Amino acid sequence: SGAIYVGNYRVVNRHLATHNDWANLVWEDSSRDLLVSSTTAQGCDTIARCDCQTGVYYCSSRRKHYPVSFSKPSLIFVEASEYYPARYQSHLMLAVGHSEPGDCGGILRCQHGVVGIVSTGGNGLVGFADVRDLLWLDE
Ligand SMILES: COc1cccc(Cl)c1CC(=O)N1CCC[C@H](C(N)=O)C1
Ligand SMILES: [Zn+2]
Repeated sequence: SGAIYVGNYRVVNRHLATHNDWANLVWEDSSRDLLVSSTTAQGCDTIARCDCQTGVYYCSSRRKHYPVSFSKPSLIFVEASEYYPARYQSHLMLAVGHSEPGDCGGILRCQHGVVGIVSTGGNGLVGFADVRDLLWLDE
């Protein structure tokens, strides 16, 4: 679990969104595993606007932060689950690092701010849904 609180927005994995998130929907994209809902309180986080390929992510299944090198946001094949059929997930960045299903929502950050959230994983890899292109989160 985990979310990005920026201004009047809450960014979550679409597959973990709540009834409240869907009742206050701003935008969602199943192909990115992202959903953005509105909030009344002002958000605590800052978003990065960069092409960084190094950062640190929070891994709840180890209660630890890990430094990672990660790929550029791209279309990557993702196996079927109770949430989605087998498909290509866009804007996904892969890194070598530990992750388990409950790790989704963990934040990835670089020196410029929040880069994205854990969305996929498997066999020593971890995938992050990028949010750096969502310029409207700031305005
Ligand atoms: C961090 O996720 C891990 C880690 C290790 C192993 C596994 Cl199966 C996962 C879970 C995972 O990749 N899923 C299930 C939830 C929907 C995801 C998606 N389509 O964006 C795909
Ligand atoms: Zn950066």
